Amino acid sequence: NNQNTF
Amino acid sequence: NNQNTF
Amino acid sequence: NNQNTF
Amino acid sequence: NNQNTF
Amino acid sequence: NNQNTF
Amino acid sequence: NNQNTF
Repeated sequence: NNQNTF
Repeated sequence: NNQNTF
Repeated sequence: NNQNTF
Repeated sequence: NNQNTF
Repeated sequence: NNQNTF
Repeated sequence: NNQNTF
């Protein structure tokens, strides 16, 4: 489970 | 920006 | 920016 | 910026 | 479980 | 469980 937000 | 994972 | 993971 | 992980 | 936010 | 925020 990997989450990125700019 | 909203992210959910189970 | 909100991130949740179980 | 809010991050939660179980 | 990996979370990044800018 | 790894969390980074700028």
